[PDB]
Amino acid sequence: QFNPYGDNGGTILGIAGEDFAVLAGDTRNITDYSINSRYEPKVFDCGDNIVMSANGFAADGDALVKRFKNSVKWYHFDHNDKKLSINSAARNIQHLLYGKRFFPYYVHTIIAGLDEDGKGAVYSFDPVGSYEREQCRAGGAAASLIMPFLDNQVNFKNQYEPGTNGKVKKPLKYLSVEEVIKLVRDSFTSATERHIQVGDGLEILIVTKDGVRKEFYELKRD
Amino acid sequence: DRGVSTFSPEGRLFQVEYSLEAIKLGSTAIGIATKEGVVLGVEKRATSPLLESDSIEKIVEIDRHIGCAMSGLTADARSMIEHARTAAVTHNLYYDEDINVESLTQSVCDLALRFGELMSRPFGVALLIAGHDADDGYQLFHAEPSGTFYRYNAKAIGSGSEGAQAELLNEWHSSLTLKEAELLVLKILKQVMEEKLDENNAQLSCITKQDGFKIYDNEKTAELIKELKEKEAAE
Amino acid sequence: NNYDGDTVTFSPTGRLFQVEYALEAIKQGSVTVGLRSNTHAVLVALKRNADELSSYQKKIIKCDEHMGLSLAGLAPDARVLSNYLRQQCNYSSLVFNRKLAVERAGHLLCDKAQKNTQSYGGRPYGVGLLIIGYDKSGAHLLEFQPSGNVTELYGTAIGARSQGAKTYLERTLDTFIKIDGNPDELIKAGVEAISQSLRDESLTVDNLSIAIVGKDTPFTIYDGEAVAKYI
Amino acid sequence: TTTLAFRFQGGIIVAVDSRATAGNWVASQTVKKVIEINPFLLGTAAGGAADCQFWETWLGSQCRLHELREKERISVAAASKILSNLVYQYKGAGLSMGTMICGYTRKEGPTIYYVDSDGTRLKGDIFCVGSGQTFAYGVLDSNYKWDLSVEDALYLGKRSILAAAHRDAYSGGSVNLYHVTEDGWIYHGNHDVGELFWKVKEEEGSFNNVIG
Amino acid sequence: MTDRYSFSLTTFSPSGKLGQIDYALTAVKQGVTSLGIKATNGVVIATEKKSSSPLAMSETLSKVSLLTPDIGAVYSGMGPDYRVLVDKSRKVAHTSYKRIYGEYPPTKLLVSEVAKIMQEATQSGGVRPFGVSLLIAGHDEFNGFSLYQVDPSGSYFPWKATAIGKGSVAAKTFLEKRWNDELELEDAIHIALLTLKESVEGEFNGDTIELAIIGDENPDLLGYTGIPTDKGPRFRKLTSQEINDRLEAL
Amino acid sequence: GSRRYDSRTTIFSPEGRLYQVEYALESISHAGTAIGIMASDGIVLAAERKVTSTLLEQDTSTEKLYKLNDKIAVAVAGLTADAEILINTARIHAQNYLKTYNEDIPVEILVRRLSDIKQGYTQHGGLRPFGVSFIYAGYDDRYGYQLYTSNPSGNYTGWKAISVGANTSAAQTLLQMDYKDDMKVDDAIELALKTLSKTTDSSALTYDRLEFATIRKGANDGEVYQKIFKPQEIKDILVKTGIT
Amino acid sequence: TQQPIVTGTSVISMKYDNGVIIAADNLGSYGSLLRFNGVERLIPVGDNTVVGISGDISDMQHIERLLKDLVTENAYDNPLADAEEALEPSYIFEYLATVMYQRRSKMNPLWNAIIVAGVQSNGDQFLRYVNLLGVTYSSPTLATGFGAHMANPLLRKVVDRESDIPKTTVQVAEEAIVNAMRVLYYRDARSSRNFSLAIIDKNTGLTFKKNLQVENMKWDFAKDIKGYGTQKI
Amino acid sequence: GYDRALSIFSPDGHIFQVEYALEAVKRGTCAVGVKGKNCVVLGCERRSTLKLQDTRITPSKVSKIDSHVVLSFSGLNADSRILIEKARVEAQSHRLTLEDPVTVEYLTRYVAGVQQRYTQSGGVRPFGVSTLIAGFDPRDDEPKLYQTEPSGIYSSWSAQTIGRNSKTVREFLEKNYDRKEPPATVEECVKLTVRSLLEVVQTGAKNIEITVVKPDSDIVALSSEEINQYVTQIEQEKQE
Ligand SMILES: *[C@@](C)(CO)[C@](*)(O)[C@H](CC(C)C)NC(=O)[C@H](Cc1ccccc1)NC(=O)[C@H](CC(C)C)NC(=O)[C@H](CCc1ccccc1)NC(=O)CN1CCOCC1
Ligand SMILES: [Mg+2]
Repeated sequence: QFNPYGDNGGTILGIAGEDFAVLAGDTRNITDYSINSRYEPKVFDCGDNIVMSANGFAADGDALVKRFKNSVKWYHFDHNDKKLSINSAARNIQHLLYGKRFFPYYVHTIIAGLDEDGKGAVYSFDPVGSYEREQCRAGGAAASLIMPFLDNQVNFKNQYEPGTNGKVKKPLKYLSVEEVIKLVRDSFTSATERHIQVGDGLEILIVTKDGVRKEFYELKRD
Repeated sequence: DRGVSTFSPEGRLFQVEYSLEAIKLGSTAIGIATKEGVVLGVEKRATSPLLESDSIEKIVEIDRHIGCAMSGLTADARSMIEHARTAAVTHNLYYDEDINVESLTQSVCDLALRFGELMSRPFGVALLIAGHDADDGYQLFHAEPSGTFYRYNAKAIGSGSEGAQAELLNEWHSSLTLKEAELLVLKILKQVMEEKLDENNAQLSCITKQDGFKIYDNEKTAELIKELKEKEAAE
Repeated sequence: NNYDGDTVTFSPTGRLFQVEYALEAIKQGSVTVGLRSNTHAVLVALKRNADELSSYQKKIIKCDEHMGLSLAGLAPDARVLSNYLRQQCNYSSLVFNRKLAVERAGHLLCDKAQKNTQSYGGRPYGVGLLIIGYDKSGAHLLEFQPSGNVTELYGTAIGARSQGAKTYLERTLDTFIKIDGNPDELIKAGVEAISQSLRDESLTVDNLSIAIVGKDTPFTIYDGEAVAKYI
Repeated sequence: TTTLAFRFQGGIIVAVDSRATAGNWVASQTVKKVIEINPFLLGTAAGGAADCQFWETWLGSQCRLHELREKERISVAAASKILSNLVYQYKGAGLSMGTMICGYTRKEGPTIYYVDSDGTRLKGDIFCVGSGQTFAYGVLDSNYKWDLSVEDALYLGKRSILAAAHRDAYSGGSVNLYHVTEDGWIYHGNHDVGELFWKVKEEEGSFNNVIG
Repeated sequence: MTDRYSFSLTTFSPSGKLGQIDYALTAVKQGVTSLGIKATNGVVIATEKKSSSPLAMSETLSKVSLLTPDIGAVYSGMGPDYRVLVDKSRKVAHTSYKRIYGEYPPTKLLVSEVAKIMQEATQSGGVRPFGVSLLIAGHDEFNGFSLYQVDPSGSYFPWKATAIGKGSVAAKTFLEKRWNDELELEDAIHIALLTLKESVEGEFNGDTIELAIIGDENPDLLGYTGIPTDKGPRFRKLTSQEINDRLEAL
Repeated sequence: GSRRYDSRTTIFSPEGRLYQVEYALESISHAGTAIGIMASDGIVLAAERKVTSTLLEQDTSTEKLYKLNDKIAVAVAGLTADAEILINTARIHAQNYLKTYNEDIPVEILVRRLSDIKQGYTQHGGLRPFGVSFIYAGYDDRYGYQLYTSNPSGNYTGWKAISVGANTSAAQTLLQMDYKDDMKVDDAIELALKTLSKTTDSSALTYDRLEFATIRKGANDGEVYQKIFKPQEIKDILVKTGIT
Repeated sequence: TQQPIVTGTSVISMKYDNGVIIAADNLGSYGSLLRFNGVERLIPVGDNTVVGISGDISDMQHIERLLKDLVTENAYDNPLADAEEALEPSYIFEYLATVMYQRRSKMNPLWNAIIVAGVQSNGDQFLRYVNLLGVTYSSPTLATGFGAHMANPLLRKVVDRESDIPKTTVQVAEEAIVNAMRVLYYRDARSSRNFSLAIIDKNTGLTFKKNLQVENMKWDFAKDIKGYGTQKI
Repeated sequence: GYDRALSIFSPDGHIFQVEYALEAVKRGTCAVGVKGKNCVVLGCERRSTLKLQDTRITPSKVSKIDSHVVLSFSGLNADSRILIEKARVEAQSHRLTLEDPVTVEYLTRYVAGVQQRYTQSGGVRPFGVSTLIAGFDPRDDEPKLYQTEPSGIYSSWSAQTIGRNSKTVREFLEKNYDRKEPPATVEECVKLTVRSLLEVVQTGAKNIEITVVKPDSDIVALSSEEINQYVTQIEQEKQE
């Protein structure tokens, strides 16, 4: 019997700073035990300082990104070139996803950008549209490997102040773009080591008020 | 007879032009836009003294940030308001934000020409759509049955429109306060109204960023009427 | 006379009066001018107001990053047609990853307007459009009439007193066509062209409306203080 | 999930956890399971995350359209029935929703309606909904009285979620408290179980099963 | 495109007349004379075969039609309208009766179904009434022999004997003098031929006259044997020779 | 297009009348008179056939009086073909009610639904109305014996005695004169015939030009019987009242 | 819901400095039966694109007709049909990719794996894959079926990343493709010796080679192999 | 389907079909609505050219839409049934979804919306009917009286009349009805309603119908003798 879904592997990662936000993702595309492409980007600039990635089944992922990109275009036409805020984009994506509630897009979606106060924002979606704003989110094949590391290093979970008898927690603070990129790179090298579907290359998209910058790094190709 | 969507030799749609004549027979409605807010006011015009004038609903809420006044065949406005309200709430559902006043007006005006041989005839009612948004601030729109809408600093529609519009031309300036605008609507309404203006046969409303769209009480308007008369006698 | 009741009727001399009456609605509309060089294409439009208290009716609409038009006549009909163009430009992008040719854009509008002139119940569109764009074969300017007739031109103008600007462009043809790699000078030529259609009124800051598209220029519209440069 | 809401002398208490799971994978510890429909209406969320979140957001739009059309705030009964009639249309399609519509109106007073995805709609004083509902019931029922103070009622609601957060593997994160009065709903803070458990253990002397 | 005529083309005039029905009846008046006579043991229906050209083969054009094995029909007015009514009448006898009850409908009910069709052409959108009056002769077990007239309005009346079309006024007067309740079938055929000679002008023989009967069952015309209850059609069309035999002893 | 040929059947006159309904009533006024008279112990239906021919088969004929169910009958005035369309609908509606509630349909409910159908043809659809007026005669266990009438407008009203068709003005005056509330069926039979006999456009009223029917409780114990009179039975009742 | 009947096996391809090479054998298998031997599975569209198709052949023939019709439709009212407004590989691919995904979304897929190889108007190499699921991806080397498992490893030794493309000549690239086709003949049970090869170059244009054969095969060592373990005769 | 636009604008800006529908209302028998301090009374004319009527079974002029709301009308009788039916269904549909009976304003708004829809829908003519809708909202003791008309406009009235010679009875009510002090009791309200109809009717026998509606679904129709007592009382006071 025909199975309309497939697993294209890969993994993605979003972190939000004070005045910036990053959305990273490896460039490896796979089916079963074969590599399809060592460089197939899945993190996209969608306009209005919104970056998006829909990891999982690539065909559904591409379809969604394509449709959201188109949603941004028509938002400009219908509302006098108004900038689509990250919170508005998120809600719009929920309706795109839930629109196919009974034949879902098999993807974990993450978008990143700046909120209307200029602060860094990351939103994450399940396959049928439930969404939540967070400081931190990993998605995809190696999400289970990366996410607990992020809890520890971004949100300082289970870390207490030395000598305070485990009474005072390590205080929360925003990370610099330099420190965030260090965590992204270490997360992906670690994921590459222990997950077979992760490797080849790492592409990061950084979002500030100035625009959308890109950075690329090699990953192990085994 | 003849087609509903027929052009005249001058290049106008007969039915649209005839619906405009129906709007001239309607009761007067005035709107004035300021930097402190937008004021909407209407002539109620009760056909008989036994009619309870508070039930005459010619000023209407579309959303918290958008209000609406009407003139002409007011029964036709019900489905237009229903559409506007749905459009406003629906956009909030899809985009987690308030909808632009212009975008709302455009959505209403898309219904206008959806008639022919869709509904059987154009709307016989004009609307003054007032509101506020973060981008273009305080706005006043005049939505016709032709499908056209103009933004206005001030605008009068109805039977006393051409006389009131000429008065608004002289009186309006870019530094009008909200209180000044309120009185100005009452002043111009009292001029063009047949019966003598009071709190029962005329109604005021406004929309401000802070408090949103509010229809004034008959007690509040009565004081603004009394304040208006005193100021005219004072010089 | 007896043959103007609907669009489905021919006159004894072979005329469609309803289509001609729709054409008449354009002549009443405010003037708008279109012209192009080899690198850029420009739309200039005189906007019209109800009175001093009102805003000025927006004449120019964007269809894609590389295409858009100006209108003259029934504005709601321009909204319907511009929306159709937006969808067709968009269909070409999503399905073929291909920017829609300005020539095909014209062909699609022609065929949409035509269907309304051969069927009972419907009516012709009551608006004229000037479509500009930059595609794989360079800059383009089209003139759409609701009879269905679409025409590619170097320059043109439609609306009330459009004959003045159209004569000027016919004289200036050799000059403005070679304004390559210079946006501001091509606009100046368009602003001087539309000025030949003015009577009693002159071009003010909230009256003039300009749009441009070209080689390294997306379709953008200029209004308000952004057109003060060209007065 | 674990969610509860109970009626008492001083109005309504509503308490929920904040965990979200995908099987045994703890997907989130910071989910908002209380939807603020309006200043007088609350909705709780348990079951499918998208189903609850999408349709309760939609419910809020329908309640807004009611007060625009009728110039009057929608009743808790009418609001709950809009949702129950909606899910009933989708009965068999596989929606997964366990919700509670809580609020105050003049005609009704404080009111709670249990609404779920197989179409059940029930008015009641006490309800617990979710994978850890039984754990919440155990604590809530054994300590519930109508004459509880606002202070004691808030605590019992909090303590009942904490109990379920502890025992139920698919509940936890943090406790979100709400109090609904004649004047509307009042938020009573987010309470992380990480600190709240030990704070409760020490002060209350409970949780003796755990290594202190 | 599409049928935009969804409105009635037959409407009441100020005087209360339904114009198109009246005009349809006028068309029937212009039509060739046809008649029907009911006997005690049968029914006869007859009409003149007005030939459009002597080159035309009048045998191919059948004015008298079999509807069921025990029911026949003849008309006056517009032939094409009659032809399509016969097609519809034959089909409705099956769809709305035989496929339900496993037997042919009684005369009165088939007539009722034909009337319904003609009534709908009087009220439905974008159609004119049928320009014919029918005479339907038939037999059934519980009602015996019967004769019905059906007008463009959809009205139908049972008759002992009647005539319609060109010379119907004179023909009805002739039938009043000759008709009695003791008439045998052969006597009714004789009277039918006498009545028809008055209205016919040119040739009067078996080739210019079309005549059929509803009489006794005809086992020879059934086409098969073996079922006792099936005894054959009561409808029989008289041959050209059979008519001429009766014209000698006229 | 087709607009040119549209009569616009469902519109108002400047005076606020429905043209087609008014003209349909004018049509009905030329139809054979039909009379309904309601007594305390039954109902009478009498109707005059339209100018009969001597060669018309009288015994196996039905023009005026039709049976809707066991408890309800109607007298027709107007186009017969139109009436039959409506009668079959009414017959079906009665059976739907019986199928749904396991009870015979109340008279008014049947009358209302049939009248609602007529109303529809005057407000929408662009079709001509049914050129028919009914007299409904029936019984149910709520209101007992009932007489109603409906017309092309779709408006219906109840009556003690009523006429439709031709000469209703003259007929209604005569009924209003001799009718009284404590009347019996046999007396109502006599009134119905006497009224037709005076209002008829014919020279003399005979058995062959009439249709007659009664709805009595004259069956055995607490049950209603419908009697559609045979030719010979009309001949006898006409002699018994001294008209012939 | 389908099941493929008559099928085509591997389609292999790669980029080189000035263009792209694509190849596919001429077999139409009917299960284990090697039914049809004259089947062309490389279909040129214009003089700048070649679509290589594997999987169900009935569906392949449908796609042929669509592409054929696409050329016709593009020519309509298009004076620049053989110039600026000619069909690009990217246009042809996106069209197919749209169809493939629409068909999977209607649970009635075109049971194929497709590789669109060509050269764009600006000289850039185009090579992209799409299949019955609507899944798309691009790479310096692309292959379907067994090609993905056996050809890609060999072709990636020549062009392992983007920077290796300018360093690879058409001679070297074709040699690798022809070698890969031989390996597939050794090891793929539904392959044939006969195949077609197409080169789309930005300078020399489209070169379509038919009736090629796998040659220079190693079989001699087979004679020394006796039994399956112990046997010495 | 029949599509023709029957209700359309004319050069002077009038929709003649809607205005001719008002003429049908003007032809109809008079109907009056008067609301007191704790009640509403609906009075209705019945023309006396119809004798030999059966008043048991003849459709009553006042119709119950729910147990707490009533609807009277003037104009085409057949048209009124369609509005009443639609209103009754909407009344039950409201109870089903909102778990609360309709307000008199809501029910009026619905009926008025139906009437409006028929003024700009293809293939249909407007309703030749104006209605008086009266009753009491659930758990409320404030009397409600609304009027609708073919165009679709609706409004609330302290007292109002519609139908033939309604301009005469409206004249009467305008001077006899005090806003500051409405009819304090049921008797006072009924008397004023009967008085107003006696300006137009003819005889006070079987020509006047009266229906009294009180709070909490308390509706009752008066009999002939009960109404006749008001007629007898008014005439004796008149001779002065
Ligand atoms: C307690 C906490 C647990 O039951 C509550 O009941 C909460 C309710 C809160 C969130 C409102 N319920 C859940 O957390 C709920 C449990 C559940 C899951 C699936 C079906 C029914 C109930 N969890 C979810 O809804 C999660 C939330 C995400 C992870 C933030 N979502 C999923 O599991 C999604 C969507 C499931 C789905 C439903 C209907 C149609 C299609 C899909 N599924 C995935 O993300 C699949 N998978 C997760 C692991 O990574 C690979 C992809
Ligand atoms: Mg790896």
